[PDB]
Amino acid sequence: DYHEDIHTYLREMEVKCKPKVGYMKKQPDITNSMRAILVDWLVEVGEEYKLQNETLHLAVNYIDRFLSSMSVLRGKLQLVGTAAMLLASKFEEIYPPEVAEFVYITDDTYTKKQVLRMEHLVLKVLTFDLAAPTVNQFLTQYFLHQQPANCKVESLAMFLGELSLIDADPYLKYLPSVIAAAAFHLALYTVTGQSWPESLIRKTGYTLESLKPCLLDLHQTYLKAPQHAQQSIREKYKNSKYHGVSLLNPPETLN
Amino acid sequence: GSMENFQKVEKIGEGTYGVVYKARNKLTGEVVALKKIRLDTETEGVPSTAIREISLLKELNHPNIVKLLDVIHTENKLYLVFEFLHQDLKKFMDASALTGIPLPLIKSYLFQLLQGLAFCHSHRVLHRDLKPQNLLINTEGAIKLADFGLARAFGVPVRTYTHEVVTLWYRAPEILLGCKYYSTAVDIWSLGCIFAEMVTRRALFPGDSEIDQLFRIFRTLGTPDEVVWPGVTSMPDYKPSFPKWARQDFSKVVPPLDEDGRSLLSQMLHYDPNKRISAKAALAHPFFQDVTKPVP
Ligand SMILES: CNc1nc(C)c(-c2nc(Nc3cccc(O)c3)ncc2C#N)s1
Repeated sequence: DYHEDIHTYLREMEVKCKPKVGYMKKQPDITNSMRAILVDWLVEVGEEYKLQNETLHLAVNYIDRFLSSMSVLRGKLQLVGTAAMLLASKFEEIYPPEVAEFVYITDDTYTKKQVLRMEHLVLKVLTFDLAAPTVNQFLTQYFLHQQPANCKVESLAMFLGELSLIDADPYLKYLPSVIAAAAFHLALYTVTGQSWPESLIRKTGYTLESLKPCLLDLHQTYLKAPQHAQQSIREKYKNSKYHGVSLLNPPETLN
Repeated sequence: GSMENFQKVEKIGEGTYGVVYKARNKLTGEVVALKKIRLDTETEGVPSTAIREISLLKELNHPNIVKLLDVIHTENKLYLVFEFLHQDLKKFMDASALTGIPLPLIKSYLFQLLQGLAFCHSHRVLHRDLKPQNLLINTEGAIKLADFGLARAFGVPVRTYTHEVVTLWYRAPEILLGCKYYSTAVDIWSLGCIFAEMVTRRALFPGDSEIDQLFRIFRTLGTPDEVVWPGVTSMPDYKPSFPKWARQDFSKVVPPLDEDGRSLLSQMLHYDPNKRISAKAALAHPFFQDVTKPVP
């Protein structure tokens, strides 16, 4: 039911909405570490306002694309992020938090006027192209390939994929569909010892071989998660809402 | 941003978020429809409807979807420049009240509408406000989907989306029953109602309220049971006290319609959204075998 047409289209669009892979090196005043801090904060904001995970994914995509073409000073990085979260909310949420709420969350760092103006600038820079395919969007499709659906697998997959948002290096070089692939297999293997299923190999054209590089990176991120400076995602996935999947132990090997 | 090149000719209407004018490009001679959107520069900024309408419409290039030609930015205003079409389907129906719309044209219009909708659904977009007012025709016999201010990109599978959607008369049963989940099927339902309306010359379900609407549907298609609609009883706004009306003979529901027409319609108005026919699948229905492209 359009499931195939939609997937094909998303595969097309994820290339067009892809951020510049090495943009951070061209940003004189901001680094991967600052970005990680920004994203980790947006995770908290998403939690505080009970926003959809998709909204979070969209906001990150807007941010990476904005910073791909616009030089930004560190003091304005949060303004970009706040506006990106505002736009993502408006696009994706049934009940977006109002602008005042986005002003309040910045702890009076910026005015409402600034937030509003940054919103319009972000829209201009992205030329209104906000319907970006996300890691989350591919994951949900990938999930339909379960029998039945395993709650822990899904949650743990959403968890890993979210972790990828924090670290521009190395995850900017992987397409969402690929990151979702590694996340789905890694989660599945951790939960049921099972692997990237054939039906998905046929759907995506991806094999454990093609997914290897990302998967090895993702595995390392998973293993080293407890020591990452940014911890909002782990804390979030401790909750029963996600079946405390962040308390699970990563596999030692993948084979 | 500057509109100095556009000369306003006459107003076409309003919507709440945007005022619409017929205008003329003074340099090229192109006639357009200008949609003016006020930005709430001291409060809420750019409206979410404009954000969705523009971002989605930019992805959708198809013969049967109105073309967004340009977006002109101002500090205070947004101007959407659309290709101009001569009339909407609602007004065309009023003008055709006495003589009715020729069946070959009804068939052509429905065929084209399904092509436009199929493209939408193929590109993960729900329209969610399909009604004759939002369907535009030209002198050549073309018809196009318009007004994407209520549209949204959906996911596979869907989440719960905005419940307050689709103009009452063209609103699907699952929405009225407060479904946790709805999808592409709601758009097909609307076209079903619109198909029937093109034929009979009046709205299929002109409800005066949500409960009236739901009951008008029940009295025509019969009250759905767990047999005809698996899961209906478990819908949030379903109540066992619902009166149980028998289904009406489609022959009566829409008299002028042939065997294939009635077949197509029944599938477009199937209760179970899972069984309700898709735009893609509808295009391959026998009813269109002999389709042509007449001019209004
Ligand atoms: C929601 N309906 C409308 N939105 C837009 C922007 C309009 C439009 N109008 C025309 N011409 C026209 C002429 C007479 C009646 C009528 O309803 C429309 N053409 C294109 C668009 C677009 N987009 S009205």
